[PDB]
Amino acid sequence: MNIFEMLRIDEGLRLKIYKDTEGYYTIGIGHLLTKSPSLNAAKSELDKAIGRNCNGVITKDEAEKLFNQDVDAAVRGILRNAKLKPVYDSLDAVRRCAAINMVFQMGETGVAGFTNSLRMLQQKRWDEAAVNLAKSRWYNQTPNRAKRVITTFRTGTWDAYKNL
Ligand SMILES: CCCc1ccccc1
Repeated sequence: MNIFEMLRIDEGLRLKIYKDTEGYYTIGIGHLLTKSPSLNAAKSELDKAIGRNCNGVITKDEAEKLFNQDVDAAVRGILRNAKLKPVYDSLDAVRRCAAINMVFQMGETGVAGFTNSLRMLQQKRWDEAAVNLAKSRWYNQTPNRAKRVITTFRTGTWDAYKNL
């Protein structure tokens, strides 16, 4: 398992514009297009992102290119953030994937506010971190995905993903 496989499981792959769990226009492997309720605005964002007139549909290659960019952006967001970088650098490789997954889903500023969990992770208090992480809108709104990511932080293994 690696971060691409993990997020491909969590986000799926859809080649036509769809609405994500929050009702926002998205495409590909969880590439958010816009939070605007306008499908036309989403199509404009899509065309800008891909560099051609897509009329709301892309190829698998194009989806994977956006996904490479989005993973890259999540990692860079972590490395540029003074609250996230030290915790990330303290983690092992599997747990770094759980970190990237959260930043991919919620964005860097969002995650950077998880202050108590960040501290417990930096301290390697894994069961405590897991308990704290579940006390969140995130866990309540996407509990199956949150449980996988939390298990990944708790154990430092891919046990929650290997069956998938
Ligand atoms: C709950 C914070 C998880 C995290 C995210 C980004 C970098 C390190 C740890």
